Amino acid sequence: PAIVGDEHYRVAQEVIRILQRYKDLQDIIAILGIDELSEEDKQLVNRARRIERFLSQNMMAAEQFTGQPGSTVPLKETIEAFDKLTKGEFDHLPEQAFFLIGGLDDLAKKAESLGAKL
Amino acid sequence: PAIVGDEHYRVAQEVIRILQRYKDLQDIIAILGIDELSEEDKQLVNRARRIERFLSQNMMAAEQFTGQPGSTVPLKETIEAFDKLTKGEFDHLPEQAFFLIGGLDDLAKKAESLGAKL
Amino acid sequence: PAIVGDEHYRVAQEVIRILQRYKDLQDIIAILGIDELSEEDKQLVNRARRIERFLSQNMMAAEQFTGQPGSTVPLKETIEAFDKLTKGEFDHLPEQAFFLIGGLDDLAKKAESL
Amino acid sequence: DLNVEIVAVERELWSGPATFVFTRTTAGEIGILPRHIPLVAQLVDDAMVRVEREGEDDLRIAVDGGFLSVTEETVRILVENAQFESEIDADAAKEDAASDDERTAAWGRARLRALGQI
Amino acid sequence: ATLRELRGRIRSAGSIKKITKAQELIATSRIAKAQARVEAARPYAAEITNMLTELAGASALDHPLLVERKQPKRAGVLVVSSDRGLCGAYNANVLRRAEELFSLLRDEGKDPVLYVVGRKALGYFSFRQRTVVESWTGFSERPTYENAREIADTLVNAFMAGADDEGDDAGADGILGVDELHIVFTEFRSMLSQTAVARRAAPMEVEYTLYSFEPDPETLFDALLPRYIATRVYAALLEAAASES
Amino acid sequence: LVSVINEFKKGFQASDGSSVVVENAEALDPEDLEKESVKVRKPAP
Amino acid sequence: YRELEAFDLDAASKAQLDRGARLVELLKQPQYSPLAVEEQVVAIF
Repeated sequence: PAIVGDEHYRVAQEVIRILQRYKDLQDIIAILGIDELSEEDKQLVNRARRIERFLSQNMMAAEQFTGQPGSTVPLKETIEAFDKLTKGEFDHLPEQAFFLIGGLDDLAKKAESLGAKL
Repeated sequence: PAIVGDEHYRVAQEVIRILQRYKDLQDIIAILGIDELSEEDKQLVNRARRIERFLSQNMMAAEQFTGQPGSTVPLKETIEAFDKLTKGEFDHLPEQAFFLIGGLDDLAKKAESLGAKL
Repeated sequence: PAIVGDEHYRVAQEVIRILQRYKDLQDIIAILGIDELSEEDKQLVNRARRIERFLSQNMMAAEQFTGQPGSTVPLKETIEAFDKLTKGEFDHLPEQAFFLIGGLDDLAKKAESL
Repeated sequence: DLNVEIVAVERELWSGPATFVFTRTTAGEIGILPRHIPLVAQLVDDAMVRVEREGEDDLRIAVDGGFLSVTEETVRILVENAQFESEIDADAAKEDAASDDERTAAWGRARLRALGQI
Repeated sequence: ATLRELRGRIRSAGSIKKITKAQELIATSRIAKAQARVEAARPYAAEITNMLTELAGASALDHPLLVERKQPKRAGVLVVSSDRGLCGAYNANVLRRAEELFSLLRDEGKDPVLYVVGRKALGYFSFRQRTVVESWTGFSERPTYENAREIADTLVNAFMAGADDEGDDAGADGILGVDELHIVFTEFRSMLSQTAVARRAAPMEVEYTLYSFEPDPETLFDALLPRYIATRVYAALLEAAASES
Repeated sequence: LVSVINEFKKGFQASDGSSVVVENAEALDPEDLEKESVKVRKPAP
Repeated sequence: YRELEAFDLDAASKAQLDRGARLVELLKQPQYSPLAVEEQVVAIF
């Protein structure tokens, strides 16, 4: 927090906590799936899957492979978007809407293409 | 049986059988929970947890680490207490009542401090 | 198929499929019982039992153990026999008829013997 | 002869030919013969059904939630529940009658009528 | 220490496999039993439906339990879920269907009044801070006609009590009821086709020799309607139990 | 210390607004909903 | 018995489970107590 500010630090720590809790459940999920988890764990698992998709990004150097141009995301936009993800303001969009995109504008556009709304 | 007598041997073997069964069921309890066990196995699991706690004891040399003065338990009292445990006599008491105590009087005192009556 | 041909490969794969399905159903049969099974499952179970019994053969080395001498079944005869078995053409014969025999002629002799 | 079918909600109870079907509908006692007119009636709260075949001992059934439906081809008694005389135990029929609850008292009275105590 | 941990994990996984296989076979037998029970129950349903048809054909279809209410404002949704938890997406699908029904009711200006069967739905709705008027549990594995009768009695009592309710007031009754009854449950179409479905049980829509009705067609119709609703609730419970298995 | 702790608890502002003293899922198509009907073997009125 | 010990069974399986429990109890033996072959035959019988 002393260097990146309190907001950046808090959002990053919440992302890490959610992902760690998701990794801890992988044993149960691998055998039984999310259906046996509690409501809190189910919600956290959905949030963590969306977060892990959203950490991906269409890279600039990846255009030669996929043919899609890369994207740049400002730091403030990244912090705000992941803050919303942790709060749960995108829990209704499909997971694939978060795959290989930039900021929140791309998330909204891809959700619209997939039939959801942001 | 030849050296320690029939009662001591029988009680010790029953304790070992119960604890071995509990070790067998540990993984199932962790993954699928307790309700999926048979009523007999649920009874055995409760018995095993209480036996495991009761095998603990507040030792004199350990006072420096816990602040609780140590206790001593005569062999006859130990045999009788564990014979009662393996028979399900103390299944109504909370398992916490059995943690770091001496004989049966200590068990009654700690259960009373927890509300339960031996 | 490039080595043993199309007919041999098809017959062998059909036999393998039937036996694998029977192995899948074995636990249900053992624990809950055959009667519970559906009619198609029972048909497949009968066919698989017949096939597995017919895979047994009277061996040359078995003469010293049982008076019955051994048999040499030509490969094409085996292929056609197991095609017939997988087509359910001998489901009505008793199971014991398929134990420790040779080709189709032996299967007949043992069937009209019972 | 007419096809008596005593049928409950959970399952079917009894079916077969009969020569006489006596019962107590809400309006009053009714005896159904082979060519009775089509009819729909509500059995009394503690109705009892007596079925008489050609030379066989009558079946006396205590019926709760009974509805009688007679047709030229078949006769049916759709019961919420129904218990035969053989299975009816006299002690329960006596003790549950005239209880605090009207439904249970009616059921006990029906059982007594089936036995014969009324 | 890595090898010892791997051996322990292998033992744990083997025990889990044995338990799950035993559960699968037990569930196969349970499915057989549930199908048998459903088939046993079918004839009574057919007979009572025929009798209700006949009574309707010779009666005045003006029962309060049979006419759409005006300015309706409340619906009674019976969500049927399991008690155990090893079903894969049974409860999840049931609750998604229930949520869809709630959204549909909201679009029509109705406030769902929730009734739940089974503990799993209770946990789901407790997590969502949604009031549950009444819940019944413990019999989802093998429901009997007694439980269906009790559920139908409660639901129909609430529905009728909703007759006098005006606005947020409870009317002359003093009990704020509902203007509709819905049951969300898993229909068992096949060994693979288990579908969560919502069904409006009340009010009932009308679809289009002379029998001797005694004492009169109207009394018989009035007595038969609650038993018809209880029968449909029991059928839903049986089919949901089969779907759960 | 216990008295001070209790006095502090008297006016502690919890996170959820409770003292420490002592969705809109997708709608459903009516056509999906199945209605419980009463069969009538008569011409429509 | 080992296959079925994971366990609502048909008659044959329940009987197999009971027989397996009995046989497992049969092979138990106290220390320093060898049995002559005839006694073993009778016990296994």
